[PDB]
Amino acid sequence: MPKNYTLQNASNLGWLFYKDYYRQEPNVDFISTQGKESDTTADFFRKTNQRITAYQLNSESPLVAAFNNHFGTPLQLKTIYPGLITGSGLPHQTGSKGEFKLGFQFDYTTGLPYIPGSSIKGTLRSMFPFSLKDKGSTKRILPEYRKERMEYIRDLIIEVTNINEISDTEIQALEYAIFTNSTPSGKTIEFSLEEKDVFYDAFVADSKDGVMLSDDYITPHGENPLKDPKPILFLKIRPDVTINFYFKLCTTHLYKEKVCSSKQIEEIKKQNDFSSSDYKMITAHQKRNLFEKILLCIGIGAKTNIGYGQLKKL
Amino acid sequence: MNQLTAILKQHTPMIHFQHNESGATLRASEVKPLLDKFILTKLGNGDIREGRLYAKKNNWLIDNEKNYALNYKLSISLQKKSRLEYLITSSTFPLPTERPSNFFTIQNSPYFAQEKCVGINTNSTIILKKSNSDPRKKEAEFKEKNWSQIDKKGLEWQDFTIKIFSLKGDLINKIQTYLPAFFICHNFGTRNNKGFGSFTVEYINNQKNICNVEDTLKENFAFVYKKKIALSRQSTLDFIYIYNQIFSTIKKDYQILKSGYNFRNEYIKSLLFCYFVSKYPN
Amino acid sequence: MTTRMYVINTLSNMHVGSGEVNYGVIANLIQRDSVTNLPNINSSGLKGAIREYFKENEDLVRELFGSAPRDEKTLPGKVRFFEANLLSMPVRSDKVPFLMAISDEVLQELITKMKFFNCEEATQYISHLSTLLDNIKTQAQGTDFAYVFDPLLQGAIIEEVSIRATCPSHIPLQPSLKKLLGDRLVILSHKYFSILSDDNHLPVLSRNNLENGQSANLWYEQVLPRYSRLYFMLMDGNAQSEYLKKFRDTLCTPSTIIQIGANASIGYGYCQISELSPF
Amino acid sequence: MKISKKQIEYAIEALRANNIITNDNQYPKVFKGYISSFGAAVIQSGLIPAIIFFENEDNDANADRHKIIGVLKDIINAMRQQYTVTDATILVSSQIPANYSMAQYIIEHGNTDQLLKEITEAAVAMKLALRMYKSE
Amino acid sequence: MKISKKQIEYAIEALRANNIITNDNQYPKVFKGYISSFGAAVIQSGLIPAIIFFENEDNDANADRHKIIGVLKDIINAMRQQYTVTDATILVSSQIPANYSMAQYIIEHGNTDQLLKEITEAAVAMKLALRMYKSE
RNA sequence: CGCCACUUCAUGGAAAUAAAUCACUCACGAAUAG
Repeated sequence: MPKNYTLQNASNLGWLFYKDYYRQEPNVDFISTQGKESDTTADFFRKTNQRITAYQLNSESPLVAAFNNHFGTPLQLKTIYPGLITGSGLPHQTGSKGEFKLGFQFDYTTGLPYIPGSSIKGTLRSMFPFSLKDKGSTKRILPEYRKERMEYIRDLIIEVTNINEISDTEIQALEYAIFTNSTPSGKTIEFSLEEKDVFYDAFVADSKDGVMLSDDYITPHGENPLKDPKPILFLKIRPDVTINFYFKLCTTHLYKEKVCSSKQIEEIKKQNDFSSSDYKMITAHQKRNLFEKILLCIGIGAKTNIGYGQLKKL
Repeated sequence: MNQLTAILKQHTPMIHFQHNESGATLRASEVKPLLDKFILTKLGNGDIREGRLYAKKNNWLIDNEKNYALNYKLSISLQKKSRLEYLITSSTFPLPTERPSNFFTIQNSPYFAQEKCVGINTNSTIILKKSNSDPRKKEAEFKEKNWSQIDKKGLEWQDFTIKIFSLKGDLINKIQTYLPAFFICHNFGTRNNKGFGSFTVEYINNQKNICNVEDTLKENFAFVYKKKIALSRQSTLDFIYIYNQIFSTIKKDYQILKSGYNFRNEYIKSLLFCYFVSKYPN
Repeated sequence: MTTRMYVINTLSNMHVGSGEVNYGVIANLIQRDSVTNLPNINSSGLKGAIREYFKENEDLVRELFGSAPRDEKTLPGKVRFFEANLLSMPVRSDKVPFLMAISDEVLQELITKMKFFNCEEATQYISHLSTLLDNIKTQAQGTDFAYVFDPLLQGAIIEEVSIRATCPSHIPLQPSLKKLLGDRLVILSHKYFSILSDDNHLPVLSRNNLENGQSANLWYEQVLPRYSRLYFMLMDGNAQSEYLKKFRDTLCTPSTIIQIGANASIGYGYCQISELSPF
Repeated sequence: MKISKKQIEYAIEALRANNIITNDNQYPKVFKGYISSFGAAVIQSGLIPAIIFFENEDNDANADRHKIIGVLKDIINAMRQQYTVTDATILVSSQIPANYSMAQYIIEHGNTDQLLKEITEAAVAMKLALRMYKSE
Repeated sequence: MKISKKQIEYAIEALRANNIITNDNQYPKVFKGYISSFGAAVIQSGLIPAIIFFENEDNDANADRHKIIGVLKDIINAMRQQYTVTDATILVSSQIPANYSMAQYIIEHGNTDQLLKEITEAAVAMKLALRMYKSE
């Protein structure tokens, strides 16, 4: 019900978008071909879309406060205006006019728009060199891919932490420890429970003075420039919206070219043979800085090559 | 380098459908496909297919079999959020007296859509009204909500940023080479062919861009035709007046081309008509 | 001091994957109870997750959970972990974002389990839950029902246009029952709850695998919705009082979050465990 | 959920009847994606939206996309044909009229869970039966 | 389900026959998972869906997953041979034609109890016989 | 200068893929015989 999405007086956004969206009213038709194109159906879907994009989120919202309590301190970023699109491939269309033809990612329980942690993990890993599997259809792309990603991640690591030199093996071990929580060659490392990188679900945290959802058009003009283009309507997260990124990251210890846990690294330090030139460390703060720089560089969501889901610092 | 951070200048206002956001700027949904097409056309030395084979060999394509898309990330962001918002119509009407500073009127323009917002309708942005002293010389009034609910606004912003990201350095070098030509050749917006898309790039990677407009136009277009419009003094005042002259001249000339001009009292025949009735006079 | 009831409050989505090859839409389904077909956490998975949380305390894990798989000696586990049966499931509505959905048969199973296992604070809970059940049955008179206990939540659509809520102004919902079952509580007929909790209505999440920005795989995952409540029974064996007290204090603190199920690295299945509060 | 061999037989017969499997035991490649998309739409959006989307014949798609809805109706009719008198008192055993719109049939009969279960059964059967054939 | 040596020899011959074991006694590593997962698919999904899934040749599998269905058919056919033919015997000692796919045979011949037992035992023999070779 | 609109509203691709398929311990111990 109107603005200020709260746990007390508000309809579930996912329920409105997916379940209540295609509800049958006494005098609304979208089964026959005439009904889908009629202005009665357009008005029905316009009212539904207004209800969807008539909700605000306060900064001190109890939902976001609960998220902060559960998932630790958030990494807050802002939305540029292409908007932000997540879950675009979900099936949501009937062939009608004025309806949202693209899917959207809504949390089931809360209804707040969110980015699943899997999307964050994949986007962050995509700029790491070992995000591509050998397979055999990758063989040609694999050498160049790893090279450019190695250079990019090397400059990022030298930027964010006080390490003046890193190697390809060290980058491999760091990436595998961060994402797979293992070693590049299979076998695992005896990590502590705390020493584990978790990528929670990014959530909408603050729609300052406006709504959080907007409606946008992509109009693919066909390969025949003499035929009529297709207006496609979808739902986007509004620009200048605070998206909270929640992570559970640890400190990574790299001695020589291998990743070490804290228990192993204590004994390695206490050994009579040691080399500060071989012991590298990436603090959880520097890990968060690295992830923030990656997110600023590439962004999150769908249609990111078109620009959707790019961020600045808040 | 893996990033291209270009600063580009706005020459003519852009008609934007999503103007309700203060961050409204150039949409990369228009730039990226057109830029990909332009880049591949330049790669093949005028042929799109040869450029596609070129990008296929150098692994610059997202897909090597289906589409024309190149692998890079396009981002366009506003640096300063102040916008000069224009109303674009087809006829000339009396200007309002009460008027926000951001609001200017390009009345006689090729863009003839949304002509009804300067009517007597209650949904018109500028509601026309009879004058009391003279039962002519219509009066003008401004409705804030109607101007807020307009479908399309003509927007002009200050210098802003277009950011190009890719992990393929050679593609970035060729993008740096061809981006000024791309922006000098293409217009972006609604009715962009008539001039509501004009941009030029000033700084590419914090380096000034000495790109001759005439030479790039000569290269990428079959015919290029210059018209020196008499800039009656000014040139330091009333960019709104400059826009009015420019777009009134464009409407003049393009109405002359494919039609006549049965306006005031001077008649000049349609040159589109005169071409066909002369060549093989049937 | 022997048998205790713990409520699992899930802070995120939970996927306790069953070993199942579904050739329909959902590739990965969640575990369902062998009898009532409701979502549940197998006792083995719950024990493994809780043991993983306490792995640092070697003595506590050895005394309460048993010995490690790779050990010359094997030590029987002392504490007994029972499977976590579903108690409350959030359901999307129109008046409110989500209500806590329980069924009359779920309440009957809870009363039966409390009677059989003799939880610590079971007597008053059994009495009041029973009284609520007879009141609900007296009002329903056989027909399907959706009963809310706030007059503001009247006519609410419980995830389906067919299921509309009505407020019976004769059944009091005690504050402790509200704490146990959820804030915005709706009690449904078994037909309605089974419709809402079946494989066609549980929340599904879409995932794909990209190779250099191009999709290689695509599959759908079934998850138990966020803030869902599940109850499981803990039996103290002949365990030491000190280790048991440490285990209970760590388990029931507000700052303890336990990962149960799959997809730990992407945030699936982070839970808070709360002991049964006195009525 | 376990798909019966009888359901697969009905799916095979319906695929052959609504000219999807050719006389050479081959089918257009796009129908597998059609059926997968229908299943995803049914679980995500609902029965009414998915059936309305895939019942369309003015769709400019690469193939006759309404054929899967026809096959769905044929499978459901065959399923309802073998209903027992014990089932007929609880389930709607009536044969769905051939000319009748499937979405209209669902809407006029409410949104009962019976139709949803039948649709899901028939969709999975269509998926498996298509997997049984070759895709040229 | 005790180890049947004759079925193990049948599995060896069928694995060599359907081009799974190379001339050097090695096989693609993924086939181990195929054999292991076929039994679970049969038990918890049904025999027909599992056979259809593993018989498909339009799959995005790292190897030729359909070879295991051919090996299964060869083991079953070898078991149909050396069946004591008598009036009282339940077992049908009729060999599965090579032109028929395995999914069709169980569809057309609707006595699954024999086929289910034979397929389960043949899969166990498959898994036990695959261990004699190198897992490359 | 006066008047004024009609258009178009999803298609194509990916629909699961690999790893582990049980492991370790106990495989009889005493008593009755000699």
